[PDB]
Amino acid sequence: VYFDLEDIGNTTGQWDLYGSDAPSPYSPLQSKFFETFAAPFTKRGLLLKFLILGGGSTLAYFSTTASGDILPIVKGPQLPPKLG
Amino acid sequence: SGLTPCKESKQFAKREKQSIKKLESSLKIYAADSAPALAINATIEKTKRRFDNYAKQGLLCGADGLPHLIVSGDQRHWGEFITPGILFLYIAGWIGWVGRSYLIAIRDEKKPTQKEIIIDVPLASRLVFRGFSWPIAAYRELLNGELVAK
Amino acid sequence: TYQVVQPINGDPFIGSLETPVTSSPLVAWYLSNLPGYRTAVNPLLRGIEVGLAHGFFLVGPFVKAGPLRNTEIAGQAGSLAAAGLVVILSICLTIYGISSFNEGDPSTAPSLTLTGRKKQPDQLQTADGWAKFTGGFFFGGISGVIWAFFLLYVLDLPYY
Amino acid sequence: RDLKTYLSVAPVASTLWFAALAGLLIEINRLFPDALTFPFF
Amino acid sequence: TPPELDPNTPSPIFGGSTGGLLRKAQVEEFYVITWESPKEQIFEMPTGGAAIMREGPNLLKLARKEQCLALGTRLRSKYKIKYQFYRVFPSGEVQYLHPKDGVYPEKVNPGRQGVGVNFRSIGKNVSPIEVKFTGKQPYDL
Amino acid sequence: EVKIILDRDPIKTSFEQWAKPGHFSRTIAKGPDTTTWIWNLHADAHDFDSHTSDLEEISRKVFSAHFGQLSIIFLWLSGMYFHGARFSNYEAWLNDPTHIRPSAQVVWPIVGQEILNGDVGGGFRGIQITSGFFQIWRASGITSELQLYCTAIGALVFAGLMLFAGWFHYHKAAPKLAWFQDVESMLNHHLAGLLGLGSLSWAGHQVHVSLPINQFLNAGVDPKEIPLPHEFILNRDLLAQLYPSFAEGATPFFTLNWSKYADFLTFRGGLDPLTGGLWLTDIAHHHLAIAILFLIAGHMYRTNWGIGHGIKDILEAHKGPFTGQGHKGLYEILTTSWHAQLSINLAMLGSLTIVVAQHMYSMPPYPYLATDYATQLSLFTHHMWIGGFLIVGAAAHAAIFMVRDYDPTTRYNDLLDRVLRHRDAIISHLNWVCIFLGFHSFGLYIHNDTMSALGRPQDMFSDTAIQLQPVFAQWIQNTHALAPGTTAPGATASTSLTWGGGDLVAVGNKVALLPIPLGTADFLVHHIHAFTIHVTVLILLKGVLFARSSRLIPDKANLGFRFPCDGPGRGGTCQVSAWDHVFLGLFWMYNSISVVIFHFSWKMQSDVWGTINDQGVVTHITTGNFAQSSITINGWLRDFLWAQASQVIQSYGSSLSAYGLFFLGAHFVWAFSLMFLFSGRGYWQELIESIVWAHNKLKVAPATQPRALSIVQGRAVGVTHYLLGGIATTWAFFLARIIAVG
Amino acid sequence: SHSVKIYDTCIGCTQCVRACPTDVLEMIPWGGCKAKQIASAPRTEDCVGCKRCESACPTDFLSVRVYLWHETTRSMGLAY
Ligand code: CLA
Ligand code: CLA
Ligand code: CLA
Repeated sequence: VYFDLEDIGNTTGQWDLYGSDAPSPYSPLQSKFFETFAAPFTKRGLLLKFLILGGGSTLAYFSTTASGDILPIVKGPQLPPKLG
Repeated sequence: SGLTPCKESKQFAKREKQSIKKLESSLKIYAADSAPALAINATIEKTKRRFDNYAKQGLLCGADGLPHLIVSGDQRHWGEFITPGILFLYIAGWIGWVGRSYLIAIRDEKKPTQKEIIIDVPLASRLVFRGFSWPIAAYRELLNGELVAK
Repeated sequence: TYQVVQPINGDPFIGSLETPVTSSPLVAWYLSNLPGYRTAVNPLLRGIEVGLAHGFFLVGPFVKAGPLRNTEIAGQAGSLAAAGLVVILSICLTIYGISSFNEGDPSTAPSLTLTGRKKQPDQLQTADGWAKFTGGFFFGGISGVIWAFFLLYVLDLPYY
Repeated sequence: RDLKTYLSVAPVASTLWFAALAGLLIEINRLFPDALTFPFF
Repeated sequence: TPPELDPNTPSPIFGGSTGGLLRKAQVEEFYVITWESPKEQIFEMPTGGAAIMREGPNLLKLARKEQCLALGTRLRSKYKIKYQFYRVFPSGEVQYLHPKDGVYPEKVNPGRQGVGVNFRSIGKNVSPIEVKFTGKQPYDL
Repeated sequence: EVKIILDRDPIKTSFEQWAKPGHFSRTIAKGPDTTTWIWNLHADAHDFDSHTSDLEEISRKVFSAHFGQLSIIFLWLSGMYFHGARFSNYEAWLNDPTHIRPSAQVVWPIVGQEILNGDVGGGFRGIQITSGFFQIWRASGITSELQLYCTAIGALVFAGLMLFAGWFHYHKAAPKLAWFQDVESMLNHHLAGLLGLGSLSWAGHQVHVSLPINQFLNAGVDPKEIPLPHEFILNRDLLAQLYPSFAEGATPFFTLNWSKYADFLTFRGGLDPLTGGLWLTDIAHHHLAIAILFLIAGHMYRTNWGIGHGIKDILEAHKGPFTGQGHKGLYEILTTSWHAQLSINLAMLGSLTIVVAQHMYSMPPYPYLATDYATQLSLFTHHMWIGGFLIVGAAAHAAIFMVRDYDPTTRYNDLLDRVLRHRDAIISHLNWVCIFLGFHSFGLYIHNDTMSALGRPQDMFSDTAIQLQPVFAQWIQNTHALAPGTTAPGATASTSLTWGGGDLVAVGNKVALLPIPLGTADFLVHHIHAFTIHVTVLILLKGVLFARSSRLIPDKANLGFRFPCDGPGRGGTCQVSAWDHVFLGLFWMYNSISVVIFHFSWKMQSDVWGTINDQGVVTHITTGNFAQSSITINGWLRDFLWAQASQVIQSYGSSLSAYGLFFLGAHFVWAFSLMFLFSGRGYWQELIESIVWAHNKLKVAPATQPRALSIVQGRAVGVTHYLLGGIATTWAFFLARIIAVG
Repeated sequence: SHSVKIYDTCIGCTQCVRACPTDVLEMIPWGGCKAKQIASAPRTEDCVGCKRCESACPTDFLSVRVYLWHETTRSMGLAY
């Protein structure tokens, strides 16, 4: 509604609309369990490496397989034109 | 000229034969005294006349059974290309020469564009027959053929 | 004389407009309570919730529409794919953060409240917080997949 | 009406010209059909 | 001469539009155009649809400037009005843009000094090769 | 106020202005300096509000123009009836409609064209027509060539009257602006007078000429033996032996107690098992309801007797919390702007033509129309294009209104407002829906193609794998089946045979109609329709809403409705104009309609049309391959295009070789359009510079300086040939296919 | 931003200044023509490059030219 140079932020609608600002609704201890067990993945960089190397090799690992399609299998191959 | 004259081509004869049988087949449904029948019999007579002329005018034929044209300049086939062509260049030259006679007549005048969208038919009719002797454009070429400014 | 449709926050020269789907008390309450908007909570904390919900949910589509089941015994293995997608996603988030925010920098969210209550500094949106959020998103994502899968083993649900 | 003559000789001059040409060409063909060559020399 | 300054002046009556300011205004720049109206009148908004001018001084904030001139130009003709527009920035500094030199740009003013004028007019510029490798450009000369 | 007839005396009539090209415009009446002048002359010829600013003059121009249009339509109808009299086998077709091909154009024997006069039956040589006129004429009880000849004269006379009226109402007695604006009047008349009396009138010819004569034709009596229509009016005995209700006069109507008239009027519904067309007894009855309905409807609006409605009153009283004072001021806008009216009318008339096509195929109205697949495929496709074009035209004039007539200070609306005040919300959402529809319709196909090619048929979206059964349309379909007797007790048979279930109708050895199946194949194509339609809507609505202003161009309205751009600045602003949105929308309408008529052609041949013998065995034209092969793009390329295009590419030497010529001919002009669409006038103008040099050299350079086409015209030329080429190709392809196979 | 130049070929008609949508040009005193004025591009930072100026010049060859250069937010005509 307003317009003051004093407060441009407010002038140009920089409002944290749907922001809560409320205290944490999460039960403690639960938070602390998650705060100590998910801590290694919060460092960045290292998470990036853990996901690349980890995701890469984990993917490689499923290299091994059976009922994917590794079986041309006992089927008499055609010739099938002038031949070859 | 690896071809054989049409007069003595079997394939050329097979085409005339096959074509006439196709038109005659249609002849059956219409009975005799009839409009379509007369129309089809007229196409048949027009068909025979066509093939007859091609053979008559010594046109070679290809293994396909269709005439082919010689444009090399060979004297036996000027009818095939050269004779009609000269005829063309005469007319083309005529049209162009008359068209250029009009623009020059129009150029030094009032609003020149006015007579380019609305034709001066008296002037055009005056200039149309000048194309008859358009190859005396050559004698304009000895002097005022084309502009010197460019 | 009463119109329902009004300019945003009373300012007609700013982008948005106010409609029942934007500024309803139900919509406001619901959106203010999502984990994302709890500005005052640990980013890491907020994330895990998003991961858990999202993870859990992703198992369904992969398993049911997957090449492996569709009458093919592979079954619940799909869930494993879902566990793969939360890895891809985590990667993206980590990237978004790294690129966006710098270490030294401060938050970029908006400090003014809708009502002008300058009183509020906020969020993750900092290199430190975002890393926490993604890091928590992952943990939650994997755990979400696992528990859905865990339910799959026990079975009983009508769809699968 | 001078003016009517003026409507004419516009692009109606093209159609009157080409219609005459088309007619002439058609009659020639009706008279001399299927000509692939000039055989008079 | 010094430019006018502002600002606490009211803004026109409008209902809200989607063409309004965005994040760019918050973090890059935004513009303000101001004018004096003799009557309370209705005008077409560049961003939106229709707004009501308020009699007396009027203030409007628009993004992009061109929007400012488009509206302002409309203000000059249509109705007779005198307008001015400034560039806001986000810190709070403001910058007077138009007119900027007393008078409008169409009208020649003595205060003004030329910028970017080449006295060797024509397309007498040199071939690109001539400046090749010289940071220069042919027109810049 | 009181409504009356208002006119003015003579306002000039001379050939003087014929002699002056571009007289209507002050800019262009000075003559040409460049060749651009010529194109502008034809492009601004019908832009009346661009000629003058007086609303009275513009209104008088468009009024006589409509007379000119009607004159042509009457002259056009005069020819079709004439050709059905001199150059047709209608009398032959009238005896054996199920075997003889309808033809109404003979070709002169010059240059070899006589081959196009093929075996159409009845001992007649000509071109098979797909207009459908034979089935109209038989339905009207038209027996001889004399009657078609009389109608030819009648239409020609009317054509003269229409043409005379236009001159009379522009040059002699020109209606005043107040006269045109009496909309409460006009709607009353067009509702009651044109539509009510019009439908009433035709209900009469049917129950005196059509119904009596058609019964004779169906009994099997020779058409030449059947008494003339006027023998039914004079001697009521003839019209009493059949339809005995005529024994009484106005009773029972006058004494009410309706009716013993159930004899020649009924709610039977379905299809005549002998003619394959809708029961004439139902159609006559249908026009009876339509007459009265429109006669009733023609008394809503108040005129000169205080009873009725002020449209201005109705609108203003329709305002809600969500919309403001909206609807207020719409009456003044719609009575002041021609473009505003034309946009609504095009949108609605265009939409009507589309429902006509879908209604005439599924409920065959004329006798022996259903089993003439050549006509039905043509009629459906024809109306789809006509409707399709008119809708795009609505967008153009909606945009023109925004640019030219829109004024908030004078004629505010509030409803039109607000829309402009959140135009980004509408376009951004319509943007999203299209992307969702694209993926969820077309993406399913690409999925199907890839799975099939990888040899995974069970991983496809099909009836035999992952099914997408369109259950909502199926449930409805079933509901119309159980409609007669249950829901509508008065209805004896179903509304359409596509809802029949276990009912089939055949005429000759060919199938007229049967219940049309719906499966996953039908699901996919309909979302493709839903997809293509939205994108067309997106392009056109974006053009209208952002016609005046934009974050990119604050003052776009000043640049006009039809301008090339605003330069390469701001990254480039080509095709920002509303005109260019219509131009872009044209291609997408083409895209949408083309897949619609392909949806029709394949579905009918595959699941509906075909041969039936007297054992019940039905053999469809393409043999029911729609369900398993239309669900794949390769399937459309192979089993539809490649397979069915064989007739048109094997038509040389046949009577259908003209279609073979138009097939290639249309491919040509289509590709030709791409030269204009992929290039710019900058190149062409420079090329013309070198060519102009050569003419100057030989002193043959024209005063009218040659110029390359304008940026806009280059687009106009391009989309015109793209449309002509593409549409004409399918035309030649369709007709050759359906005439040879059908 | 874009580059815009003027040339002594200018006749002081002033049309471009009237044509510009972003107030880039203006007129300044000069003595090379009867109008005694010449265009100037003192604010090329606000130019968009639509060339409405060029489209309005009557000199045989444009006396005002716009050479599209490095792109900025201002030149890209972005309201966001
Ligand atoms: C017969 C005598 C006659 C004469 C001398 C005039 C003379 C005039 N008329 Mg009138 N007019 C007439 C009959 C006549 N008109 C009739 C019968 C109608 C009813 C349709 C009209 C309706 C009419 C309107 C609405 C207007 C005029 C106007 C004018 C003036 C403009 C001159 C002009 O360029 O016209 C045009 C010359 C032409 C040759 C146009 C031909 C258009 C025809 C109908 C095309 C037919 C369609 C065609 C078959 C499409 C197929 C194309 C395809 C084959 C390629 C001029 C004084 C205009 C005016 O007042 O100036 C501002 C004006 O607005 N006339
Ligand atoms: C009720 C129908 C209707 C009416 C009365 C109008 C009327 C008008 N239109 Mg609209 N329009 C319509 C439908 C209609 N239109 C539809 C359905 C579309 C979608 C395509 C459009 C799209 C459209 C655009 C984009 C524009 C108009 C414009 C105009 C105005 C001037 C047009 C002009 O001068 O004619 C001139 C006529 C020609 C130049 C004829 C050109 C020939 C066409 C392009 C090809 C025809 C080929 C033919 C079908 C088959 C090929 C035969 C060939 C081989 C000989 C005029 C008010 C213009 C305007 O600015 O409004 C003020 C404008 O730019 N219209
Ligand atoms: C065949 C060529 C073609 C294609 C594929 C498109 C596609 C599209 N058009 Mg364009 N259009 C075309 C020709 C084409 N058009 C031509 C010739 C013109 C000139 C008139 C236009 C004019 C035009 C306009 C004016 C508009 C469009 C719009 C659109 C979009 C509609 C929304 C949508 O469906 O989202 C879905 C996208 C698709 C269906 C594309 C296929 C996606 C594949 C099948 C799946 C993805 C593949 C894979 C998973 C990706 C990863 C691969 C990896 C290796 C990179 C869509 C992207 C509208 C728009 O912008 O959208 C709102 C818009 O307004 N078109």
